This record gives sequence, C-alpha cells and structure tokens, in this order.
Amino acid sequence: ARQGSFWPVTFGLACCAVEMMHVSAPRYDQDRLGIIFRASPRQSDIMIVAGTLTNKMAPVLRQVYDQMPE
Amino acid sequence: AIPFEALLPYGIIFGLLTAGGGAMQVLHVYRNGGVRDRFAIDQWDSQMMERDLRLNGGQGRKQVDQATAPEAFKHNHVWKSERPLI
Amino acid sequence: MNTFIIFIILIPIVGFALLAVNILLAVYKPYNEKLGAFECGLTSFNQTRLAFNAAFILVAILFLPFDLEISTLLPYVMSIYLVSNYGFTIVLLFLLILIIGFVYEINTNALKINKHNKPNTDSLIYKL
Amino acid sequence: LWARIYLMPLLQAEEDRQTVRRSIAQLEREKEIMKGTGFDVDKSVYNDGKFHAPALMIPPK
Amino acid sequence: PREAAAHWVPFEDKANMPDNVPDVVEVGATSAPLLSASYFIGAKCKPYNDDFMLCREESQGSGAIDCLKEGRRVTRCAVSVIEDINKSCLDEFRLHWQCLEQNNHQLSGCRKAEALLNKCVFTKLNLEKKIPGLRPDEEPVFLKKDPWIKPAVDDFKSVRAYAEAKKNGTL
Amino acid sequence: MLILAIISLITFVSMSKLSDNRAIIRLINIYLILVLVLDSFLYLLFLNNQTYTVMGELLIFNSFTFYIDMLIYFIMIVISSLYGYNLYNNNLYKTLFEPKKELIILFLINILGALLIVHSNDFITLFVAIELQSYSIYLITAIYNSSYKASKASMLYFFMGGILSILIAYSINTYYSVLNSYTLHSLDSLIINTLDLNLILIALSLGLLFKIGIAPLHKWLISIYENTPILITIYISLIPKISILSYLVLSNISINSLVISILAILTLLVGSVGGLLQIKIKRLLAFSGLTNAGYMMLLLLLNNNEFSYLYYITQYSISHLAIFMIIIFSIYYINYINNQYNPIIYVNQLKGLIHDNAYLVLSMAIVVFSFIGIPPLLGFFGKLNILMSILNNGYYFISIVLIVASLISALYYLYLLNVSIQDKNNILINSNETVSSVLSYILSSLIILITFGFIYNSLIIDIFNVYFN
Amino acid sequence: MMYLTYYFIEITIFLAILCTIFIISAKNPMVSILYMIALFVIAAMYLYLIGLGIFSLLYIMIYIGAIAVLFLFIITLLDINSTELSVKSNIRDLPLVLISLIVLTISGLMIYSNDSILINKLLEAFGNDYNTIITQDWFNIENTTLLTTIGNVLLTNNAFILLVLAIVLLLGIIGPISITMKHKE
Amino acid sequence: TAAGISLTGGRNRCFSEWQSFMHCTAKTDAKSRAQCLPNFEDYMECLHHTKEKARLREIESVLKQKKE
Amino acid sequence: MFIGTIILVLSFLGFVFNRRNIILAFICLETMLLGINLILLRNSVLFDDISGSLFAIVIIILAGVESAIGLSLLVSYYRLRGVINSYGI
Amino acid sequence: MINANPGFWNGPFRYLRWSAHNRPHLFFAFAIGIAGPVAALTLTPLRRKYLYPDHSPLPQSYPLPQRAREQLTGFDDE
Amino acid sequence: MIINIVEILIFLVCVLFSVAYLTVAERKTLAYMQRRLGPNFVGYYGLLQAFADAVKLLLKEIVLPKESNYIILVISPLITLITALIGWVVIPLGPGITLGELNLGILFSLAIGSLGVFGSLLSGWSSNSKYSLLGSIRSTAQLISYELILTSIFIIIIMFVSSLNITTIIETQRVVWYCIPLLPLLLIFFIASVAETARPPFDLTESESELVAGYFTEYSGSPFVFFFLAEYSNIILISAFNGYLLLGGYLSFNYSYLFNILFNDYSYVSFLFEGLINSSAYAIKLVFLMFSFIWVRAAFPRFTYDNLINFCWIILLPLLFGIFLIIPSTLYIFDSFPTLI
Ligand SMILES: CCCCCCCCCCCCCCCCCC(=O)OC[C@H](COP(=O)(O)OCCN)OC(=O)CCCCCCCCCCCCCCCCC
Ligand SMILES: CCCCCCCCCCCC(=O)OC[C@H](COP(=O)(O)OCC[N+](C)(C)C)OC(=O)CCCCCCCCCCC
Ligand SMILES: CCCCCCCCCCCCO[C@H]1O[C@H](CO)[C@@H](O[C@H]2O[C@@H](CO)[C@H](O)[C@H](O)[C@@H]2O)[C@H](O)[C@H]1O
Repeated sequence: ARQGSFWPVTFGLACCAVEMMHVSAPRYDQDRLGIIFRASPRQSDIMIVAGTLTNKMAPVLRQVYDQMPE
Repeated sequence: AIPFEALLPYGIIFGLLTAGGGAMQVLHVYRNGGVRDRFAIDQWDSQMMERDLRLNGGQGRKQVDQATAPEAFKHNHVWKSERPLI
Repeated sequence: MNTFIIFIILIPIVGFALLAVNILLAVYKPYNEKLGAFECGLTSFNQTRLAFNAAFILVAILFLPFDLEISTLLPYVMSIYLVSNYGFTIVLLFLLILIIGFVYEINTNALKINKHNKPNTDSLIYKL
Repeated sequence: LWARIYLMPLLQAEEDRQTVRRSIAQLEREKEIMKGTGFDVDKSVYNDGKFHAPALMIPPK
Repeated sequence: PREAAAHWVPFEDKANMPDNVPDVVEVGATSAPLLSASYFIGAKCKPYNDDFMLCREESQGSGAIDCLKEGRRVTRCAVSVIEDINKSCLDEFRLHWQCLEQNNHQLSGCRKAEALLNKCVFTKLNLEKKIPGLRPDEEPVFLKKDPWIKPAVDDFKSVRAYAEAKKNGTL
Repeated sequence: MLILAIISLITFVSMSKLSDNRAIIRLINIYLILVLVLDSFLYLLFLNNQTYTVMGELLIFNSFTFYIDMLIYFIMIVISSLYGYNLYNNNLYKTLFEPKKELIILFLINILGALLIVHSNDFITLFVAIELQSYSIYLITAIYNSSYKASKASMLYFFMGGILSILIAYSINTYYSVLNSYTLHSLDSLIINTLDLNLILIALSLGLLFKIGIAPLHKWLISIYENTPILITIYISLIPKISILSYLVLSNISINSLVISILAILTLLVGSVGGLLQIKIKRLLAFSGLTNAGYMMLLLLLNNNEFSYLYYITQYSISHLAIFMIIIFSIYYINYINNQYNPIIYVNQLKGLIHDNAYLVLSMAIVVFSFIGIPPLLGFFGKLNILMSILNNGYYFISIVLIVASLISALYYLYLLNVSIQDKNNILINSNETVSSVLSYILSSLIILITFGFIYNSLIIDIFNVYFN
Repeated sequence: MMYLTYYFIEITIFLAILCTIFIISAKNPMVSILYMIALFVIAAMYLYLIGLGIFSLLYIMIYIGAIAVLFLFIITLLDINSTELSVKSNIRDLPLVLISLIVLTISGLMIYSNDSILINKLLEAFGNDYNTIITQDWFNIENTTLLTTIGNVLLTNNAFILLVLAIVLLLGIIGPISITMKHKE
Repeated sequence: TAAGISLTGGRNRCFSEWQSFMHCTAKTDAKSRAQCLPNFEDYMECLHHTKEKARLREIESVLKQKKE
Repeated sequence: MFIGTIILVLSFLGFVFNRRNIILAFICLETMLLGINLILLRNSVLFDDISGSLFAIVIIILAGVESAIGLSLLVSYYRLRGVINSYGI
Repeated sequence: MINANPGFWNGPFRYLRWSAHNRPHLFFAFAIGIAGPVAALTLTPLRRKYLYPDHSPLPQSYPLPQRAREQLTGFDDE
Repeated sequence: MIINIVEILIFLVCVLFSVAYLTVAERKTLAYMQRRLGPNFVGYYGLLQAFADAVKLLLKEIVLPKESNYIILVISPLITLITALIGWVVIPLGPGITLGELNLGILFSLAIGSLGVFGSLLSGWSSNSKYSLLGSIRSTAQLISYELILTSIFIIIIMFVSSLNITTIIETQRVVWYCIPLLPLLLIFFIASVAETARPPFDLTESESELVAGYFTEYSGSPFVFFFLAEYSNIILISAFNGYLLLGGYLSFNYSYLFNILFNDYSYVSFLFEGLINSSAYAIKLVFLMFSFIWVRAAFPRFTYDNLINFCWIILLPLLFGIFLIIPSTLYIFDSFPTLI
C-alpha cells in the first residue's frame, strides 16, 4: 500500500521541478504507479527536494517536513 | 471503443450494480412468494392486504378466489388499540 | 425491523469502523510543528473577524425566502389535479408576485461584488 | 376508482357487522364487570339516541 | 379514519353476533379476484348497494345497526356473482387475477385476460363492463386498441390464451 | 389598490434612482387621495349595518372596518406628505429628512397588514397579518441604519414582538385545541357560559395589547419611540395601535374582564405619572399615547363601543399628527440641532417659539387643550362619549381613575405650552426661507378640524345611526 | 418484543429536555445551534411517531437545511462574544426560574381543559391512560395524503393566505436588501 | 374556511356532532339557544372524550379494588 | 402536548434568563415556534383536521421569513458596531 | 459606453432587439414566462372547439343518488 | 429478517466498491483523454489502486493541529458520509426493488441532500483561522445557491407526475423519458449537479485554498478516506437523481416480445433476467453520467465565485421561474393535469 500509493508534497524550488513535471507528463506517467502530488504536507508521505535550498528557504522546508505525518 | 483498460472499472461498476439489482429482484420475489413487489400502496391496498391475511392463514400475499369465507373470518377481525399521543 | 430502518440505523452506528481501525493501527507521536498549521503565517491579538462584502451574507439571507417559495410549490404539484384551473390561476399569481421581488433583486444588483480601487477614467487637462 | 366504488358497500357492510358485534359484546362484558352496583353501563355518554362505538378502551395489559 | 401511530397492539373479539341479527355468509375473496369481479358486482348489485348507502345516510349516525338487512343483501349478491364466476368462468378469472398479482394490481397489465373474461361473463351471465360518467365521444380505456401504457412483460398464459382464442374465433 | 401600489412601486423603484424617491412618494400620495375620493362610495354597501364575509370566511367587511381603512389611508397620506415635500429647501433639511429607497414600499406593506388585521375573521388571517405588520415595522425602525439608536431599537423591537407573537400563537392553538376552530364566530352565548374560556381569550388580548405598550410592558416601546427618527416615530406610534385596538374592539373578547380593568387602570396611572419628569418630547408623547391607549382599553369591556372608539381614535390620530407636525415645524427656531435623526429632543428647546412663530403656538395650544379634553374641542367629546359608555356599563371606579389621569396628564401636556409661551432673547426678525405650502395646509387643516369639528357632531350621529345600528 | 417501542414518545420528551438544557448551557453558541439541530431531529422523530413524517421531512429540509445553515453562516462571519454560564452570574435566577417553571408548566397543562374547578384542570391533563381504537372504513376511494389536502385547501379554500404569504416573502427579499445593501444613487 | 375537512380531504372525526349543533343553532335565536346544549356537549365529548374516560375509570376501579 | 409545552417553557426561560448571547435569543424564539407547532400537529392528528397542519406550514414559512429579517437586522447592528457583545442586545 | 440601454419608452422594438442581443438571459426568460399565461388565455378555447373538449369529471366519492328509497327484494334471508 | 440483512449487505458492497472503482475510472479516463495511461501498475490493469490508497491512509497518523478542534474535524467526514450513504435507501433498481420504498422518496432525497452543506460549514470551524472561515462561507453559498435549482427541477418534474414515489416517477416514463420534453432541464440539472458536488469547473474553494495555507480540507488518515467516499458517492447519487428524474431510471426498450419468446411461465430465471436488464439500464446511464463528470473535468477551465453566483442567480433561476409558468400552462391548454399515481 505504501508503494502503490506514493504521494509526494509539491516542493519544487528550481529547474528540477521541470523534470518532476515531465514525470507527470504522457511519456512517463507517474499516475500509472500510483503517484499523486499533493499540495498540503498533511496529506503527503514523501518530500522530493527538487531545487537549490537557500538559507532564506530552509526554515520553510523544515516546517513542511515536520508537518508531514509519519 | 479503443481503451479497454479505461473501460474495465466502468465494467466492474456496471456488473456490480447489475448483479445487485438482479439479486435484489430475486430476494424480493422470494420474500413475496413468486410475485413481483407492490409499490405506491395507499391506505386502501394496505387494508385489503390485511383482509387477505385474514382470509388466508397468515400466508402473506396468497390469494383466494372462493365465494364464501371460512367461519374463522367472522372472528378473526382486528381492531388496533393505540397508545395515547402526548 | 424493516430493511429501511436497519440501513438507516446501521450506517451511523457502524460508520466509525474505519475511524477505530485508523485510531488503533496508525502512529500518533505529535511534534509542536506537526501540530502547527502552515509554511509561514501569524496574527497578533488584533480581531476575531474579517470584513466581508454584503453579497456574501445576502445570498444566504435570500436563500431562505426563495427556498420557501419553491417548497411552498410542493402542495400545488401534489394537488394539481384536484385544484383544476382555479389553483392553477392562484399559483400563477403567486409566482408572478414572487417574480416581482426577483426583478427587484436583479435591478438593485444585490449579489454583485463592487470594487473599490477603480481604474481612473478622467481626462488629463493641463492649465495653460 | 369505479372498481373501488363498486366494492365499497360489501366491505363496509362487513365492517359494520363486526362493529355491531364488538360494540354489543363490550357492553355485555361491562355488565358482568359491574354486576352488583347501580351503574348503568348502557347509559350513553352522548345525549343523542345514535349508535356510538366505544372510541376508547382499557389497554389489554 | 387515520392509521395507527407510535404503538398499537391488535386485539380480536371472541364474541358472537346477537341472535336478533340473522347470520350471513362472507365474501371470502382476496384483493385481486375481487378487483377482477368489481365491475360484474356493480352491474348486478347497483340497487342493493345504493339502498345500503341511502339507508346509511338517512339513519344519520346509526347506520351500523340500522343497515344490517341491507348489507346482508349486498353481501349475498356479491357472493352470488362470485359463485357464478367460479361455477362457469373460473379459468379466465384466474388468468386475470394472477395477472393482477404479478403486476401492481394495475388493470392496464391484464387486458388480454380481461377481454376473455368479459366475453365469457357477457355471454354466460349477461353482465358487461361499463365505465359510467363518460360521454359518447370518449373511448373507454379498456377498449383502446393501442394504448400508451403497456405492461413491462405481458402475461405468458394470457398471451397464449388470447392467441388460441383468436385462432378459434372465440373473440 | 394597495397591492397594485406595492407591485407597481417595487418595479418603479427598482428601475429608478435615489433622486426620484421623493417624487415617487408624491405620486403614491396622489394615488391614495384619488382612491379615497373615487372609491369611498362603497359605504353604501353597509347600509343598516350589513356585514359581508369575504375570501371564504377569512375576512369581514362592515362600516367599522371601512371607516378604519379610510382613516389609515388619511394617516398614510399625511405621513407620506411629510416625506415627499421638503419643509425648507436648505442643505440642513436635505440632510435631516430624506426618504430611503424602500421606505414607501414598507409603509404600504405595513398598511396592508394593518387592514388585514382589522378585517380579519379567522385567526390564520390575523396571525399572517400581525406578522406582516410586525416584520415590516421592524424594518421601518431599521431602515435608517446609520443610527446606532435606531439599529438598537430595531433589534429590541424584533425580540419583544417575537415573544408576544409566540404568545398570540399559543393562544390561537389553544383555542383550536379546545374548540377545533380558528373562528370567533364559532362562539355564542351557550359556548361562553358552558366553557370556561377566559384564560385563552385574555392571553390573546394581552399578546396583542403588549405589542402597543400596555403596562407593565411600556418601557421598551417608549425607548423605541424615543430612539427612532421623528418621521418614523410618527408612524410606528400610531398605526399599529389603530390596527390592534380596532381588531380587539370589533372582536368582543374581554367584555367584563377583571385583568383588563386592572391593567387599564395601571396604564392610566403609569401614562399619567411617568410623563411628569420626562424632559424629552418623544417620551412625553409616548406616555400620552400610553394613557390614550388606556382610555381605549376601557371600551374593550362594553359590548357596544363603536361610536366612542371611532370618535376617540379619529381625534387622537388627528391630534398625534398635529403635535408631531408642530414639533417638526419648530426645528427652524431651536438654536441647537441635536442629531441628523432627532433634530429636537428636549422640551426646553421650544422656549420662546411664540416670538418666532405665534400661530404655531396657537396650533400647539389647541392640540394641547384637546389632549387635556377642554371644550369645545374634539378630545372633550371623545372623553365624554367614553365616560358615557363606561358609566352606562357600570365602571364607576375606573371613571374616577380616568378623571384623575386626565388631570395628571395635563401637567406634562402643559409643559410644552408653558415653555412655548415663555420669553426668549435673540428672537427672529426676518427670514427669506419659507416653509412648505402643502405641509402648512395639512397642519392648518388638522387644527381647524380639531377646533371646528364639533359643529358636525349631530350629522355624524345621524349617519352612524343608519350605518352602524 | 411488542412493547420495546412503547416509550419512544417519552424518550423524545426526555431528549428534548436534555437538548434545551444543552442549548442554554453550551459555551460556544455554535454548539447551541448544533443542539438546536438535534432538537429539530427529535421533533421530526416525534412527528413521525404520531404519523406526520411529511412534516418531519419538511422540517429537515426547511429548519435544518436553511435556518440552521443561516445561523451557522452568521456566526462564522460575525464576532459574537459570550459570557460562560456561571454561578456568580446566573444563580440569582434560581428562585424565579423555579417559580416560573412550576407556574408556567401547570398553567400550560390547565389551559387545555374546560372543567370549572382548578385542580381538576391539571388532573385531566395527566389523564392519559386509555387507548384509542382505530377502526377501518372503506369510504376514502382516492390516494389523498396530508400534503395533497394542504395544497387543496391552501389553493382553493384558503387562496388568500397564500397570496398574502407571497407578500410576506416579498418582504423577506426587500427588507434585507434595504437594510444590508447601501445604494449608490 | 377549511372547517370540517380531514387529513384525507373529507369529513373530520367529529363532523356530524358539529353539523347537528349548527342545524340547531340555525333553528334558534339567542334566547332559544340553550336548546342546543346537549348537541354542544356531544360535540365536545366527541372531541375530548371526558365522559367516556370517567366511565372507563369507574369500570377499571371496579376491576381494581373490588377484586383485590 | 407535553413535548411542546416543555420545549416552549424551557425556551422562554432560556430567553428570559439569558445573560450570555443574542444567538441564544434567536434559538429560543425558533424553538418556541417549534413547540407550538408540535402541540398544533398533535391536535391536528387527534381531531383528524387539516386547519392545524395548514397553520403549521404557515408558521414554518413565517418563521423562516422572521429568521431572515432578524439576521439582517443583526447585520446592520454589526455594520455600525463591529462586535455583538454579551449585553446591549 | 458601447451598447448602453436605449430605454423601452424611447422605442419598444429597438429595446427588445437590444435585449435579445445584449440580455438574452432576461429576454428569453421573459418570453418563456409570458408565453404560458397568454397561451392559456388565447389557445385553450380553440383547443376545446377544434381538437377535443375537456374530460368528464372523476367520481371522487361514492355517487350517492339524490332520490328516496325504493322497496326491493331478492337476497333476503331464508 | 435474514434476507433483509442479505439485501442490505449486497447493496452496501456493490455501492461502496462502485465508488472505489469510480476513483480508478476517473483517473484512467482523464488519463486516456490526456494521451496517457494511469493507474495500471498497482493491481492487474490498475484494479487495486483505490484499495492501496485506502490501506495507506488507514495507517497514517490522525494529526490534529494545535489550534484546531478534535471532535468536529473527526465527525464532519463521518456525518457527511452517513448523509451521502443514507440517500441510497430510496434509489430503485427495479419496479419496487428498493431498500426504502417510501411514498415520500423524493422528499427524503431532497431533505437528506439538504444536510450535505453542514460538512463544508463545520470544516471551517476546525481551526482558529479567520480566512478558512470565509472559504467555508463561499463554499456554503455555492451549495445553497444551486440547491434551489435542483429543487426547482424536482418540482417541474413532479408537475408531470403528482407523486413523490420514485418508482412511480420512473414508471410514468415508460411512455417518454422526461429528458425529451425537458431537454434543457437535463443540461441545467447536470450543471447544478456538478456545482453541488463542488466538482470542476466549480472547484473554487479547493482550488482557492491549496494556494493559501488554509481554507480547504487538510485532513489526514481516516477523515480523508471518509471524505473521498462521500464525494464519489454523492457523484453517483446525483447522477442517480438525473436518472430517475429525466433518463427513465431503470427503463429500456419493451422486452415483452423477447420474454414471451424465451419463456412460457414466471420462473426465477425470468425474474433474474428482468432484474438484470433493468439494473443494467440504470447502471449504463450512471456510467454515462460519471463519464460526463470526468469529461467536464478534463475539458473546461474554472469559475470564480462572482461568475458562479451570477450564473446561478441571474441566468438559471429566471429561466426556471419562467418554466414554472410555462409547464402548468401547457398542461392547462391540453387538459392534462396529472392524477395521483
Ligand atoms: C409567550 C411566551 C412563551 C411562554 C408561554 C408560557 C405558557 C403560557 C401560560 C398561559 C398563557 C399566559 C396567560 C397570561 C396571564 C393572564 C391570563 C389571564 O388574564 O386570564 C385570566 C382569566 C380570568 O380573568 P377575566 O376573564 O379577565 O375575569 C373574569 C373572571 N371570571 O382566566 C382565568 O380565570 C385563569 C384560570 C386560573 C388558573 C391559573 C393557573 C395558575 C396555577 C398556578 C399554580 C402553581 C402552584 C402554586 C404556586 C407554585 C409556586 C411554588
Ligand atoms: C372617513 C374619513 C376619515 C378621515 C378623517 C376625517 C374625518 C371625516 C369625518 C366624516 C365621518 C363621516 O361622515 O361618517 C360618519 C361615520 C360613519 O359613517 P360612514 O360609514 O363612514 O360614511 C361616511 C361616508 N363618507 C366616507 C363618504 C364620508 O361615523 C363616525 O363615527 C365618524 C366619527 C368621526 C368624528 C370626527 C369628526 C371630524 C370632523 C369632520 C369635519 C368635516
Ligand atoms: C473512495 C475509495 C476509498 C479510498 C480512497 C481513494 C483515494 C484516491 C483518490 C484519487 C481520486 C483522483 O483524484 C486525483 O486525480 C488526479 C490523479 O492524477 C489528481 O490530479 C493530479 O495529477 C495530474 C495528472 O498528471 C493532474 O494534471 C492534476 O494537475 C494533479 O496534479 C487530482 O488532483 C486528484 O484529485
């Protein structure tokens, strides 16, 4: 169940988000494997840190991470 | 239609609701004794069904076509004694 | 014990099944910030309410009369044959009188949201 | 509706005969409940001379 | 009267009728055969039925006790009609009311048995079905050739019997 | 005509600006005048007191109700004139007295409820009409939503009227539980003397009466009349009273009640005493209305009360309109505008009005001495007819209380006149602005009616003896 | 098995007392509105019990569906401060509360009977002992229910009150616009 | 206006007594209106069942204390 | 008869002895109307009469309009004041 | 502005054209609502005259005859 | 009462599993519209995706934030789900084949649908957040505003059949389905259905709120599963309303000829085949309507709150207040006021 429902949080910060979106695109369909990107961390299980982490953004990253249910 | 993989869940929904309706038809008929259900019943039909229960031996919706009733029908009458409404 | 009664009681007194399954199976070890609420965000002891436009509450206040109108039409549609050509005229007068109020509602523009920061439409005139 | 009309008097005659039976049986029963008193059970609570079914009863138990 | 509410215990009465009231047989037919024989009862028991209702109305309250002779006549006339049906016209009658049972007691689902029964009773007992109140311009719905409203499934036995009767000229 | 007016004005006001509401009020005022002129020949239906039942048996039409309806039209004409015609064409009087867009529609709907109260023959009609009056008059109290006092009064009036409407509904449903009926025609001699029925009936009477300020439930309505605008007070202090008291007079519900006698004595004493220390004008006039409501409560114990009630309610309506109009006219000479809504509050602001306008003070004197009941004015004949009826029917202690209340009320009626005929420094010598012609004529006509209506009393009695007997 | 459903009117009376107490007692007025909804549910139950389920559903769709919704709508949008039920604030009411409870209940039960002596007027109200006989007639040929008859009388015998309720609903539209909206010009 | 109408659209439970009483009122004047006392008593008895309740109280009391 | 009188009386007392809210006042009015309607409908059933049910459905409509108007008036009061306090209506 | 209201009283036909072009949601609602009552007034008698008349009433209760009783026999006792 | 329990369990199983597979149907249909495929990996051909989602969610924490309320957050899903499921009691899959054969079935449906607004109302109260309390308000405004249109269409249909028995409303459509005389009302009822279900293009506050920190449904664990079940059950139930009001419910071609050919007397095979045909018709109509929901999600952009309220109150209700006048007039012109049953 944890594999076949694999819901990351929308934490795209930079140009790696382009590849994330292409993984949601027709050629590679993330939804075929059960993957749905969820806006709020309370509904999420994974955090894909896709982009540079600035010193102005790290507290936000840790808050988003701590808001995620185990 | 081309995408059968997309129609498989619709086929499951269709099959489940269809089989449910069929089994429910069969169970309703078993409950009634080989007769389709009654619906949209008013006061008149309820009172007539109770009368039928008086003329058959409590055998549900069994119908009788005889011209004279048993002599139990004279003493099988029911009046209903209702709680006081408050 | 009818199937209607069985269903309508069974749904409530069973609906907490997966609730209990989830409460017993799942982890629960909260943090402070897992009990938190957002990415950023704060508010001092300023107030308990925000200023709202009139239409937000007027839609709800006007739902009551129009809903009562449409629910008062139920006796007519269940009496339509017995009140033949008399109640028809009566309910038409009813609907017309209640359409007058709807006309008032439309012409006043009571459900419209108005904008404060208008765009300036006045000409540029230079005193010579 | 016309079928139900043509069937009304039959069924109402049945119900009337059963009404008469039970309304008279109840009086003959209350006579034997009220043996040794001057209580007139057949005295109607209505001042007209019309037939009135009981309209109320002691609960069975 | 209203239907019972919030609690109600049935209670019977094991007493017999008084002896100044003569005995009368009951009708003994259930819902469906009585619905099938309604019009033939009305064709024959019109005077007795309306006399029963007129003596009820004239009594002005005492109809249960003043109308017993009249109701006995009504019951006997109905029993005579159904005895004549059973003695003579039982197969078509049974077709009709079994057809009524598999429907919701809608006469619109039983016209093929109704035709045979009406023919039989009109020829043997001389009682015909007539819906009163109509004009000569209005078509009675039980004589319409192609109605809007038809049964979901027309009854099997009735269809076979209608076919055989059209092949043998009974209709 | 009222429903035609309502359905017309809703559209015409929706499709019109706020610059057109005054002219709309003028139009509908002329409409009501034409109605009262052309359609008033219907009095001939009620010759020899012929009574008609209309809408099944839901409405009743007789001479009493036709008269009350003509009176309510006359009142609405005056109150609409006060909104449709500017007193002075100044910026002040375009700031103080402006009609709001929906005010005329609410007035007409309240008039509709008033008349369906007086014409009611079944309690379902009475309740629907009571609610149509009370909801509309809540909204009339609230339409000037830029006033803190008016919003507060709106909400108090909503809740208290709601509770008293609960009482009316309980009374009605209990009457139905007992008799299985909603109609008072169902009552006769036999039913009254066979069933004890006075609790239900007096509960209905009190639920209707406390909605017009009958003591001990007077303070809330007096606060509402104080805290509302003057041109709203003039309406909400009069028309509900006419409606409800006319229903309770036509329906003979409290013919020899002890509770109504007690509460009427209490209303008289309170309405006379409590008005003695009032320094504000509207509270004084509210207590005046309270004691007049007591005088009219007294004739709910008579069983032959049509002439007295109609005379007294007509003269009280004329006097009420006249005194509020005089207070409205006095704002040009007061030296201190208190509010945008109540420009004049205190009685001492009328000090010296005789040196600025003397004939306005003559009008005030006429109205004050009609309130006191001084002959040959109209209030005297009102009080006389009331006394005639109550002494013919055996209320001898109430009569002495009535005299004592008539005397105690004169003090606070004379407070106004006394301060008005006092001397003032800084008098008026000239003013180029003139007050309206129409409103001046209306006030003068009311004053002339108060002064010279006694000439026609013989004729009025002769007409009454044909249409009401 | 028979009398398991006998006391279902008494249970509704008990639950209604409870829900009213909770309305008066709840800290947050949102909870008071929810208990009012529960009281409407209890009343709808009782109406089904005495044989008026049409009114139960009408209540569910009108009261709970619109009026309670509007209550929640306003308390979600307006600041309505509240003082909690306290002993330093409300205990003074107990003497008058009890006096009024006794007087009002006893008068409300006395008012329904026509007997002359006052004590007997309460004793008849508590005289709910004997059951009603429900006999069957065969005179009603149609399928007329309560809603059909309400429509019949309201559109024929009582058309005037319907065409007056129309103006009441017009007020329900025209008043709130006059009070809540501010017209530009 | 809706007087005498049932929940089913017809005559109510206590129609006949009311109609008898109203016939007797139509016959009578306010001075002869006391003739209609038994009719009104019948109407109210049909409504509220006071006398029948007292009767059954007597019957039950004889079933109650004269036996136990 | 009992449930309605009880709801009515308790709602009236919770209206009169309310030192807390305005929402409780609204609620107590609505519950009072409810209690009246329940007594009314019980009598409607016992008499087998339609006038009671007619009056009841009319009360439903009128109470809805009452609620709408009352909660418009509250909104005007709040337009000017901004807070609806424990006291002061 | 571009397509402002021309006023109904400054021309009905032009106003209605403008309404159909710029306010169809109101214009065609008006048409639907108006066409029912007017058709009910004007077309119903033509229907009664030339297509089919109104139906005869349904019984609604037992049709109690408006006569005096007649002596009968048949189906008596014995 | 044994077979009553059996019937209830069959009905529950079929309904809930239909919901769970409607989730997969949504995903796969939207995918193949978008020139992709998914889900196809978490069972054979994707037929265990919903159960994987459920099992995951039923093992996640039930975190409730600091300034939130425990009870409201936890029961609002459950109340919403109860109200969504008890509306299936009156839905017929045949002539009388129903759990609740109520003669007031339309009013039961229309009254239990009135209670779905409380979920969106109470969601806002489960935090000390002032902007979510306004998102609550906007959503509730949308729902109460389109309830009027659904009820109006209900009443316009009941003008043709003077009954609140759903089986009678269906059996009147043996002659013609009410989508033929009232084809625009089919569009209007579908639009108001999509708007009552808060589905795209009417997904304002869900879309609104995922942007902001709050104003949407930030539930985890079992509340979340219950909300999904409520959503995807109300979709099927509002499509059921479409069905039995306008599309004939369970009706199809007349199969009397075929049955007289295949059979000679009433057997249980006869009854089973009748039931299968009827519920097949009902189910294929439901499938089409669900596909239409998905199609509309795939095609169109989103509304704003102003455009939506304006749509409702200034375009749709005028038409329906006109239709209230035109339908009884059409019945009066031709002497066709319908009788009871
Ligand atoms: C509206 C808000 C919602 C709440 C509502 C609450 C329920 C409503 C209660 C009833 C309705 C309120 C009635 C208002 C009070 C005024 C009633 C009234 O004036 O009617 C009295 C009337 C007699 O007066 P009258 O007709 O004028 O004079 C002729 C006399 N032959 O008729 C009578 O003769 C009355 C009969 C006398 C019996 C009165 C019953 C009181 C019994 C209380 C006893 C309590 C026990 C002792 C004390 C306990 C304290 C610990
Ligand atoms: C009527 C408008 C009222 C508005 C206020 C103006 C007062 C008009 C008084 C006329 C009454 C009438 O002449 O009638 C006498 C009425 C009953 O007669 P009627 O059935 O109403 O027929 C009248 C037919 N009219 C309408 C065509 C005229 O008896 C009364 O108890 C009247 C008591 C009122 C006493 C107040 C006297 C005021 C002095 C009048 C100086 C001219
Ligand atoms: C109800 C059964 C009980 C178990 C609960 C099952 C929960 C599973 C619910 C899934 C239902 C489908 O719901 C889901 O659909 C698609 C899945 O691609 C998501 O959509 C997401 O994927 C992409 C597709 O590449 C979309 O473009 C969209 O932008 C979003 O990023 C929706 O945001 C979500 O709502």
